[PDB]
Amino acid sequence: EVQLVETGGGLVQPGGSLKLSCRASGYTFSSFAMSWVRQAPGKGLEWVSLINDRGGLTFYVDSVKGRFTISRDNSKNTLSLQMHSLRDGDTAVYYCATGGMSSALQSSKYYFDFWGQGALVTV
Amino acid sequence: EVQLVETGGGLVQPGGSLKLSCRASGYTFSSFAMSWVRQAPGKGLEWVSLINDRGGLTFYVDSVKGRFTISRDNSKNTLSLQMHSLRDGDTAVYYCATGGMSSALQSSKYYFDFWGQGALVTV
Amino acid sequence: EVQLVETGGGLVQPGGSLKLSCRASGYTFSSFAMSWVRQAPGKGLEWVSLINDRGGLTFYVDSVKGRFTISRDNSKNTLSLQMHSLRDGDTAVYYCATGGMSSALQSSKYYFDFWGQGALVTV
Amino acid sequence: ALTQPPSVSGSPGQSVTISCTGTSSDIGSYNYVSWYQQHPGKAPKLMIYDVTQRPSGVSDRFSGSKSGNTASLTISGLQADDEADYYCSAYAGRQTFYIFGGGTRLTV
Amino acid sequence: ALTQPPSVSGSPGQSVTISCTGTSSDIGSYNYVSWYQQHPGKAPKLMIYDVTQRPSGVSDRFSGSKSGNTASLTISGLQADDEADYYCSAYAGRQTFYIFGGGTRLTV
Amino acid sequence: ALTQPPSVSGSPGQSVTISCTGTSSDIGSYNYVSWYQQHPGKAPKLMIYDVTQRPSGVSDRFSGSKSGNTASLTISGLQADDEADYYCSAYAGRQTFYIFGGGTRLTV
Amino acid sequence: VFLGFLGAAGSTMGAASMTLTVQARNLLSTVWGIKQLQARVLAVERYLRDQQLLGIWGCSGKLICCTNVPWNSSWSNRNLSEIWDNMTWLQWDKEISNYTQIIYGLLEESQNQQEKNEQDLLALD
Amino acid sequence: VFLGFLGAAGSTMGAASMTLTVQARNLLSTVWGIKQLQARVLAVERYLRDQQLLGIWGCSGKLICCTNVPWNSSWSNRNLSEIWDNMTWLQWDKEISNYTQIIYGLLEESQNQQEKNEQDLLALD
Amino acid sequence: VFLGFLGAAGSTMGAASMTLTVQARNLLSTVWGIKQLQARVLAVERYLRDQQLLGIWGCSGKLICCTNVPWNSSWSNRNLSEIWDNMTWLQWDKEISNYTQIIYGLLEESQNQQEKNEQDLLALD
Ligand SMILES: *[C@@H]1O[C@H](CO)[C@@H](O)[C@H](O)[C@H]1NC(C)=O
Ligand SMILES: *[C@@H]1O[C@H](CO)[C@@H](O)[C@H](O)[C@H]1NC(C)=O
Ligand SMILES: *[C@@H]1O[C@H](CO)[C@@H](O)[C@H](O)[C@H]1NC(C)=O
Ligand SMILES: *[C@@H]1O[C@H](CO)[C@@H](O)[C@H](O)[C@H]1NC(C)=O
Ligand SMILES: *[C@@H]1O[C@H](CO)[C@@H](O)[C@H](O)[C@H]1NC(C)=O
Ligand SMILES: *[C@@H]1O[C@H](CO)[C@@H](O)[C@H](O)[C@H]1NC(C)=O
Ligand SMILES: *[C@@H]1O[C@H](CO)[C@@H](O)[C@H](O)[C@H]1NC(C)=O
Ligand SMILES: *[C@@H]1O[C@H](CO)[C@@H](O)[C@H](O)[C@H]1NC(C)=O
Ligand SMILES: *[C@@H]1O[C@H](CO)[C@@H](O)[C@H](O)[C@H]1NC(C)=O
Repeated sequence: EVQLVETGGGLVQPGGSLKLSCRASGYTFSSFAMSWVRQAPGKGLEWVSLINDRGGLTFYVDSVKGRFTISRDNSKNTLSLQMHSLRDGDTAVYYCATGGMSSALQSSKYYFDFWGQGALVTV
Repeated sequence: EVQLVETGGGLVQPGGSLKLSCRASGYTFSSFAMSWVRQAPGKGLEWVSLINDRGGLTFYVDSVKGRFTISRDNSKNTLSLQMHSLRDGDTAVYYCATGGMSSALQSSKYYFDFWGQGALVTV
Repeated sequence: EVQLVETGGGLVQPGGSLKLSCRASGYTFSSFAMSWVRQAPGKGLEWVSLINDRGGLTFYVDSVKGRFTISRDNSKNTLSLQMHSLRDGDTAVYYCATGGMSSALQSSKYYFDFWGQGALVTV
Repeated sequence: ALTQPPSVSGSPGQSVTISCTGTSSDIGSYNYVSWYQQHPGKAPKLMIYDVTQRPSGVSDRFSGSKSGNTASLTISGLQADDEADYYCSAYAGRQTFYIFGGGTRLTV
Repeated sequence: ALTQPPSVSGSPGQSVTISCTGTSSDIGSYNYVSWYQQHPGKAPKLMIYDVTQRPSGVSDRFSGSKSGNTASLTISGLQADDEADYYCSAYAGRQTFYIFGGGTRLTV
Repeated sequence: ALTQPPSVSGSPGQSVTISCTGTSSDIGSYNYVSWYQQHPGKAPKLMIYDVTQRPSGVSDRFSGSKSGNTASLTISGLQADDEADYYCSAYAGRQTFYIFGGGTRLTV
Repeated sequence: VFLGFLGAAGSTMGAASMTLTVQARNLLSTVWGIKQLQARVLAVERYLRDQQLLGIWGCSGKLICCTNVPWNSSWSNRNLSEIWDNMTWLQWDKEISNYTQIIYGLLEESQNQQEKNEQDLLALD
Repeated sequence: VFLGFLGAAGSTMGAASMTLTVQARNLLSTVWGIKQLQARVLAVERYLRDQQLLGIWGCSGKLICCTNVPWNSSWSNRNLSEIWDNMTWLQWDKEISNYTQIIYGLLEESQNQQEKNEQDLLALD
Repeated sequence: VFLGFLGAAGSTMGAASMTLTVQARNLLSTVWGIKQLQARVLAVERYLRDQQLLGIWGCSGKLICCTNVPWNSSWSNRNLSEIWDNMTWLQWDKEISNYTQIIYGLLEESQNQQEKNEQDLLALD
């Protein structure tokens, strides 16, 4: 029932600008937080960004704070990641995932329960 | 008249958990702040922890912030120090001392006026 | 019309205390922020200190935060810089300058529009 | 980040125990430790959350535990499908949020 | 701090373009980039402020621009008076306020 | 931390002056400098607090002073009991509270 | 001003926690003239009492205010979804009516004066 | 108390933004007795309504209060010097009178409840 | 509510600074009906004046509030133990009664509007 479909992967040159996106179907998109987690081709998982259910609390890993920007549209059921000034360490397959935080009116969701297909960014 | 008696010293293994304690007699225990100061066997004094008169403001040296925990019972006239995950640098004779801070309604007490016998912790 | 005249330069010994000053004429001194910018004899410009129009917001470069002190008298149209514990890196020609910040009721002034003659400090 | 064993070896029918030891600020301060299974070629899946809690649709063979600053995932009755890369995650605070460990190959 | 070319060489009548590239937190975050002209022996003078804005009393030959995290000062119709040391400044935030670049000699 | 002389040598009847020089943030910012006497085998005792203030029950021979970022303890009329390890403490702020100096042997 | 008043009284507690300003704006406004003046003065006194209660909890100028008071399962052992996504504030008030004063005394004097004294003593440092 | 009241009503907006306490202190105080009681009660209710408006904007206990609401040039396209060094608050109020409620509704419900929910959810972290 | 009212009026100032909520909760509540309405309205106006004084000092919603105003030994040259452990608030008020307005004018306009303008100008950065 839950399906997250990433789109917008491509081949970028060091210093370029990309806009990853993730589509969702199967649940109430506006009642869950969403995260981006990257896997480099030869290494393990690494958490990149987090956005709350409403879309006004945004958190980033220390490396990508000023460069990356997470955003979500709860009417289009779309999550987006704008990545400016892509360096060489940013090559990885990016997964959009459901979870990471929750509202005060819900239980704690310090985990990722639903993941996406994946989208490879080479730069 | 003022007497502070430390108890609970012993021999611990690296990574163990200990609970030092200090008893007081001769003054109003609830109107003074209390501190723990350690002397390694071959080096000088080092301040470890501080607790206010009431018992709800607790300060720690950068090394021991997450591991050590200071607490005081103003009805039993007892000060305690819980030390989890004791590393090799924590071997020293610990002194419970009176002072370090004061309430807004008293004068400044940025010093230790009364000390204790001492309690050696080897780990 | 605008003229800023620095005074108080001299030869100091490492660890000494000096008091630079800058006089202004030609404008409303109380409606502009003022800055001190230093040029070492063989290197370029470096911003030292900033004070707001009123005189109650003071900002310093990381090196000189605890040592230097900026202050201004809007009745005498004078800006002053007290420099305690002058080290060897503090040798430079100091310029008093107009700008750096502004009040909420004025436009942004993130620049220095008027500079001074200069005052050489050797230490 | 966290430290996880590079590989764990198991035989069918017995049990295996992967581990994830961390500092006192991530695992020893917050009871939020999750385990993920990434099969080769596909995306990760939630196996365990909140140290000991299990999502619906996951067998009881996968079990989680924590002792001090160390977390452990135990897989009983190993099967062919169990072969995968396993990662441990811990919530480390509100400044740094999520720290992952290196993967672990399970060969059955 | 910022990085500025050590020297720029120009001939009378043509144009020259000094540059100032910075990190993403000073030039790529704030549109407050100023250029100063310090003749040999005198004090600096404001030439450009707010990237593209020019003080009164300064000819249109001095022009400013910015692209990404890089700022550029263009001097058209070079003259003898143009010879000077040129410094770029950027507002970097409220913790660290003003970062300057190294000087640049213009030889006409 | 602070720097204190390793040993100070004195003869009976004359005076001796131990010193404690610190950075501008501990001694040059706060007038809270205390001196402690630890006899061999026993626990420390407060000798001086607040730079120049003396606890009750302590002779006037022990005197304290401060100049700039440096504090000084002066012991007049040295006696046998004066032999001890002397430590200087300064209040350094609300983030780091108390910094001690290394001990100092007094031989009379 | 009156539009939307009490319109989330049959909505879930969470859905009703997003319209608090609508109900906060609607709390303030011969022998008949003194009767109506007494009604208006009692409304003013009632608003002032509520704001004083908020202010002695460190909750001034706040429609939602978090505290350092742990919830006791004796007061209510229900799970967060039950309360916020499956109950209304009226039912909640019916459930907790006999526990309100305990919470109000744990907010009144313990938490706020303790916290306030600690801020004073930290401002001393 | 009354000294200086309204004395910056012909001064520039910035010069008049330095005397706000003088005008804030002057807002609070038989058949004739009930008429005067009705006047006093209406003054109290009016002060309470103004303070409630300040409190639902995150502006309690504040005579100057900044917000997260961008200014729209449709409301006024004048430059900062024109407004603060070349206009009085009376002229300003005349200019913006037909835009006040839009600003008050962008402060009332959008900015404050959004910000307040975000502080609650950050306090969760 | 009334329990403990004024019970620390013979206690030391420090001991009496731990019961402020007891006295703060006790400050709010025919021809006889208008006389009592006038009493109630004057109580409301008096509470509002006190809260306005607190709010123009940056002390809203605060029973203890620290400031940036240095104490002058001309006002009182007594030591902290004398004041807080050896005096009552009544004796204190008797001692400082002729200095109260100087302190209130050093809190009213200097400290708060200066601080508030500086926060605005720091929020600009
Ligand atoms: C009433 O309840 C229904 C379903 O129970 C829900 O869809 C609707 O939004 C509710 N309306 C209000 C005004 O609470
Ligand atoms: C909860 O209430 C009970 C009485 O019903 C009491 O005994 C207990 O201490 C309370 N718990 C806490 C944590 O205060
Ligand atoms: C609350 O109210 C009544 C009245 O005291 C009490 O007896 C009852 O147990 C409570 N009711 C509920 C539904 O919790
Ligand atoms: C009135 O205006 C004049 C000049 O326009 C100015 O100097 C003066 O300060 C103003 N006075 C007041 C009270 O606003
Ligand atoms: C400004 O107001 C106009 C209507 O006059 C509106 O269309 C526009 O969206 C507003 N701008 C912003 C930024 O809200
Ligand atoms: C504001 O008020 C009137 C009345 O609605 C409106 O028509 C007019 O355009 C506005 N006036 C000014 C001076 O902006
Ligand atoms: C009254 O004073 C005595 C001693 O002077 C003290 O023990 C007692 O607590 C005081 N009581 C009150 C209510 O202030
Ligand atoms: C204290 O008051 C006196 C008048 O009694 C005054 O001269 C002095 O300036 C005041 N001190 C301060 C620090 O304001
Ligand atoms: C305060 O009050 C009186 C009345 O003005 C004054 O003369 C006297 O000096 C003061 N009293 C005390 C006890 O300080």
